[PDB]
Amino acid sequence: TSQVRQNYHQDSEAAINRQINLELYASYVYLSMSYYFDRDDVALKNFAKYFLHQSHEEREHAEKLMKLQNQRGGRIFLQDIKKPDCDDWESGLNAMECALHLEKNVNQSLLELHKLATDKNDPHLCDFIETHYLNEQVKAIKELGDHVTNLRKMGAPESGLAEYLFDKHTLG
Amino acid sequence: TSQVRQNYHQDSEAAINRQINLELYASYVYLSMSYYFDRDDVALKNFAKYFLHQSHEEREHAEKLMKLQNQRGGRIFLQDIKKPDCDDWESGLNAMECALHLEKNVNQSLLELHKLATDKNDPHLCDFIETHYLNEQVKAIKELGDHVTNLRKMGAPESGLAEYLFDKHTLG
Amino acid sequence: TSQVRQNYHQDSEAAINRQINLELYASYVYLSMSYYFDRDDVALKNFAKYFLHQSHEEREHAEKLMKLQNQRGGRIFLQDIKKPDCDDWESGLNAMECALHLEKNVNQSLLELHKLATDKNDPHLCDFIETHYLNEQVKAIKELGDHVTNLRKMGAPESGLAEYLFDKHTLG
Amino acid sequence: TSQVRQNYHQDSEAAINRQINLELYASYVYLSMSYYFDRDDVALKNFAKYFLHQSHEEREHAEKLMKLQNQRGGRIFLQDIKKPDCDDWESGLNAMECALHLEKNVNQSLLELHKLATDKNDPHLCDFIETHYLNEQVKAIKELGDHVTNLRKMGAPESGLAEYLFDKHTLG
Ligand SMILES: [Cl-]
Ligand SMILES: [Cl-]
Ligand SMILES: [Cl-]
Ligand SMILES: [Cl-]
Ligand SMILES: [Cl-]
Ligand SMILES: [Cl-]
Ligand SMILES: [Cl-]
Ligand SMILES: [Cl-]
Ligand SMILES: [Cl-]
Ligand SMILES: [Cl-]
Ligand SMILES: [Cl-]
Ligand SMILES: [Cl-]
Ligand SMILES: [Cl-]
Ligand SMILES: [Cl-]
Ligand SMILES: [Cl-]
Ligand SMILES: [Cl-]
Ligand SMILES: [Cl-]
Ligand SMILES: [Cl-]
Ligand SMILES: [Cl-]
Ligand SMILES: [Cl-]
Ligand SMILES: [Cl-]
Ligand SMILES: [Cl-]
Ligand SMILES: [Cl-]
Ligand SMILES: [Cl-]
Ligand SMILES: [Cl-]
Ligand SMILES: [Cl-]
Ligand SMILES: [Cl-]
Ligand SMILES: [Cl-]
Ligand SMILES: [Cl-]
Ligand SMILES: [Cl-]
Ligand SMILES: [Cl-]
Ligand SMILES: [Cl-]
Ligand SMILES: [Cl-]
Ligand SMILES: [Cl-]
Ligand SMILES: [Cl-]
Ligand SMILES: [Cl-]
Ligand SMILES: [Cl-]
Ligand SMILES: [Cl-]
Ligand SMILES: [Cl-]
Ligand SMILES: [Cl-]
Ligand SMILES: [Cl-]
Ligand SMILES: [Cl-]
Ligand SMILES: [Cl-]
Ligand SMILES: [Cl-]
Ligand SMILES: [Cl-]
Ligand SMILES: [Cl-]
Ligand SMILES: [Cl-]
Ligand SMILES: [Cl-]
Ligand SMILES: [Cl-]
Ligand SMILES: [Cl-]
Ligand SMILES: [Cl-]
Ligand SMILES: [Cl-]
Ligand SMILES: [Cl-]
Ligand SMILES: [Fe+2]
Ligand SMILES: [Fe+2]
Ligand SMILES: [Fe+2]
Ligand SMILES: [Fe+2]
Ligand SMILES: [Fe+2]
Ligand SMILES: [Fe+2]
Ligand SMILES: [Fe+2]
Ligand SMILES: [Fe+2]
Ligand SMILES: [Fe+2]
Ligand SMILES: [Fe+2]
Ligand SMILES: [Fe+2]
Ligand SMILES: [Fe+2]
Ligand SMILES: [Fe+2]
Ligand SMILES: [Fe+2]
Ligand SMILES: [Fe+2]
Ligand SMILES: [Fe+2]
Ligand SMILES: [Mg+2]
Ligand SMILES: [Mg+2]
Ligand SMILES: [Mg+2]
Ligand SMILES: [Mg+2]
Ligand SMILES: [Mg+2]
Ligand SMILES: [Mg+2]
Ligand SMILES: [Mg+2]
Ligand SMILES: [Mg+2]
Ligand SMILES: [Mg+2]
Ligand SMILES: [Mg+2]
Ligand SMILES: [Mg+2]
Ligand SMILES: [Mg+2]
Ligand SMILES: [Mg+2]
Ligand SMILES: [Mg+2]
Repeated sequence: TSQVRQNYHQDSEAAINRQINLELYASYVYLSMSYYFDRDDVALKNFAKYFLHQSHEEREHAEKLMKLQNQRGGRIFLQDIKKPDCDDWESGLNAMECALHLEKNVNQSLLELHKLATDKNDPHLCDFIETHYLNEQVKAIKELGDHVTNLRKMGAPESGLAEYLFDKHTLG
Repeated sequence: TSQVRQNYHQDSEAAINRQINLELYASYVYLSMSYYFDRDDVALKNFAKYFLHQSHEEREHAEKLMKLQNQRGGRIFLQDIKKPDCDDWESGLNAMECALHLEKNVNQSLLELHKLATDKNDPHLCDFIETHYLNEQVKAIKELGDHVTNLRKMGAPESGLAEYLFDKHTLG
Repeated sequence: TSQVRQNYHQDSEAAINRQINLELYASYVYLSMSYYFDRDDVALKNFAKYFLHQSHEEREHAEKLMKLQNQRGGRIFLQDIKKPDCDDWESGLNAMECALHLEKNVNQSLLELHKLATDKNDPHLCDFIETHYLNEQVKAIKELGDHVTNLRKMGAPESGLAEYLFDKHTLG
Repeated sequence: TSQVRQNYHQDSEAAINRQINLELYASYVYLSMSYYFDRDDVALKNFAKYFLHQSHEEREHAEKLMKLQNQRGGRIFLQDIKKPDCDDWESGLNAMECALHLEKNVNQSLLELHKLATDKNDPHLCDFIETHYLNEQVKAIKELGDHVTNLRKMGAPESGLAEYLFDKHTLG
C-alpha cells in the first residue's frame, strides 16, 4: 500500500482513472471542433479560438485529476483517447449543440463519481469534486445553452450571416 | 443555551474540544522536533526551520477551531497538552516518518469528526472541516511522504551526507 | 476540391494526418511520464515539471500541423490516441531513455514525410518541416542524450542520490 | 561576368526578371481594386484600405527580387507592367475571387521558379524563394479563401448589407 493512502477506496481510485480518460476525451473533441472552424470553407475564427481554449481547459481538468490520484496514493492507469464521434461538425450551431451534449455527459459522470465518494464516506473526494468540477460544469452547460439559444434565434444554421455575426459579437 | 446556537449538537461541541487538544498536541510535537535539529550534535538548520514552521501552522489550526466553537455557541474546554512520545528523534528520516504518522492520525480524527457532523446533519460543520482541514491534511501527508521517499532513496539515515544534502536542496 | 488547394498531393495530406496522430501520442507519453515522477514513492518534482512541459510542447507541434493541413486545403482526419507503452517508468534514467527513443521515432517519421514532400515536389511542405520540426527534433534528441549520459555517469538508476541531485541541479 | 556571380544560371536570372514583372503586375491589380471601392457608388472604405495595403506589399515583393538579382550578379531587365484585366470589379466578393485567382497564379510561377532552381542545383535561390515567398503565398491564399467563404455565406454579392457588414467587422 502507498504510505500516504488513507480512506481512499479502490472503487474511487478506479473511478478517478475513468474520469481522467473522459476529460482527455473532452479535450480531444474540442480540439477537433476548433480546427473545423479554421477550414477555408468554414472560416469562423472566433468559434475556432473558443473551442481551442475549451480544449486546453479540459486538459487542465485531466491534469488536476492525475494530481489528485497521486495525492491520495492511488495509481494512474491510462487508456486510449477515443477519436471524436464526428469529423465534420456541420455548422457553428451544431458544434455548440454537440459541446452541450458533451458537457452534460461529463457532468453525469462527475455526479456518479460524487455518489460513489458519498457511498464510501470520502469527504475529501466529495469536496474535491464539488470545489473544482461541479460548478465549472454548471457554468459551462449554462454558457453553451445560452450560445445555442442565440444561434437558433438569430436563424442558424441556414443563415450564414447569423453565424458570422455571432462569431464577431459574442465570441470575439 | 447560547443565543447564537443553532443545529449544533452537544456531541459535535465535545468532538471540537477534542480536536482543539489534538491540534495543540501536534504543535508541541513539531516544536520538539524542530529544536532536536538545532542541537550542536545534529545541526540541520533547515529541518529545524521546517518543523518550527509546521509547529506554528498547527497552533493556527487550533485557534481556528476555538473560533469555530464560539461562532457556533459551544463552549471551549481545554485539557493538558501531552508531551511528545520522543525526546530524541534519531535522524531527519525518522522525524519525517514520525511527522507522517502524526498527520495521518490527525487526519483520522478529522474524518471521524466529519462523520459525526454528517450523522447530526450539520452541513456548516461539514463544510468547515472540508474547507479548512481536509485538503490541508492531504497536502501535508503527500509532502511528508515525498520527503520520506527522497531521504530513503538518497541513503538516509546511515548517510549523514544524504540528510545534509536534503536539508540544503529541498528544505533550504 | 478546396478553393485554396495547390500543389498538395493526396499522399502528403494523408501523411500529415498520420503525423498529427504521432505528435498527440508523444504528448500523451510525456503526460504519463510526468505524473509518474509526481508519485509519493518516486517524488522527483523537476522530472515531473520537465516532462509536463515537453507534453505541452508536443500538443503545440500537433496544433501547428492541424493549422498546416487547413492552410493547404487538406482535411483533418483524427484517430484514437494510443496509451503509452508503460504505466510504470522505473526510474529517471529509464524515462529519459524512453523519451530519447520516442524522439528518434518521431524524427524518423518526419524524415519520411520530408522524403514524400521531396518526391512530390512540394517545396512549401519541405520548408515547413525543416523550419518548424527538424531542428527542434535534433535539439530535443541532443538534450535527452546529454541527460541520459549525465544520469549514467552519476550512477543511476541504482543511485537514488544521483537522480535526486540531477533533478535539483539540471532540471531545477 | 559579374565579379560576384557564382552558381547562378542564366535561366534562373531570366526567370527572376519574369517574376519581378509579375509582382509589379500584382501590385497594379490591387491598386486598381482598391480605388474601385473608393468610388462614390461602391463606397466600401475597408475593402479599399485592404487592397491598397496588398498593393504596397506586392511592390515590396518586387523590390526584394530586384535586390536578389543584384546580390547574385544577374542584371535586371524590366518590361511593361500590363493593365489589370478589369476596370470594374463588380462587388466585394468578385474582387476577393479575382485576388484569390491572382495569388494562385503568382504561386504557380513561384513553384516553377523553385523547380528551375532545384534543376540547376541552386540551394541559395531555393532557400530565398522558400523563406520569403512560398509561405507568404500560402497565407495570402488561405486568407482570401476565408474572405470569399464569409462573403458567400453572408449572402454576397446580392446582399449589399453582407458586404457592408463584412467591410466593418472583418476588414475594419
Ligand atoms: Cl484508511
Ligand atoms: Cl485506504
Ligand atoms: Cl478499498
Ligand atoms: Cl483503473
Ligand atoms: Cl477509461
Ligand atoms: Cl486502452
Ligand atoms: Cl474500445
Ligand atoms: Cl458502497
Ligand atoms: Cl462522507
Ligand atoms: Cl467548480
Ligand atoms: Cl453561469
Ligand atoms: Cl457561479
Ligand atoms: Cl450567448
Ligand atoms: Cl436548532
Ligand atoms: Cl443547537
Ligand atoms: Cl444536542
Ligand atoms: Cl468537552
Ligand atoms: Cl481532549
Ligand atoms: Cl487535563
Ligand atoms: Cl492522561
Ligand atoms: Cl447519530
Ligand atoms: Cl448534512
Ligand atoms: Cl483544506
Ligand atoms: Cl499536494
Ligand atoms: Cl491541492
Ligand atoms: Cl520531497
Ligand atoms: Cl496544383
Ligand atoms: Cl493540389
Ligand atoms: Cl493528388
Ligand atoms: Cl487520412
Ligand atoms: Cl493515424
Ligand atoms: Cl481510430
Ligand atoms: Cl489499432
Ligand atoms: Cl513519387
Ligand atoms: Cl521540391
Ligand atoms: Cl526546427
Ligand atoms: Cl543542441
Ligand atoms: Cl541549434
Ligand atoms: Cl544534461
Ligand atoms: Cl560558379
Ligand atoms: Cl555562375
Ligand atoms: Cl549559365
Ligand atoms: Cl531577362
Ligand atoms: Cl516579363
Ligand atoms: Cl515590354
Ligand atoms: Cl504584350
Ligand atoms: Cl536542367
Ligand atoms: Cl540544390
Ligand atoms: Cl514565406
Ligand atoms: Cl494562415
Ligand atoms: Cl504560418
Ligand atoms: Cl475571413
Ligand atoms: Cl452588426
Ligand atoms: Fe470554459
Ligand atoms: Fe479559461
Ligand atoms: Fe472537464
Ligand atoms: Fe467541460
Ligand atoms: Fe505545513
Ligand atoms: Fe505555511
Ligand atoms: Fe493540524
Ligand atoms: Fe498537521
Ligand atoms: Fe522541449
Ligand atoms: Fe518550451
Ligand atoms: Fe513533436
Ligand atoms: Fe518531441
Ligand atoms: Fe497581405
Ligand atoms: Fe502587411
Ligand atoms: Fe507577391
Ligand atoms: Fe500576393
Ligand atoms: Mg470512459
Ligand atoms: Mg474507434
Ligand atoms: Mg457534503
Ligand atoms: Mg465545499
Ligand atoms: Mg466553489
Ligand atoms: Mg485527544
Ligand atoms: Mg505522561
Ligand atoms: Mg478547498
Ligand atoms: Mg501512427
Ligand atoms: Mg491498446
Ligand atoms: Mg531554423
Ligand atoms: Mg509574365
Ligand atoms: Mg493590352
Ligand atoms: Mg519561413
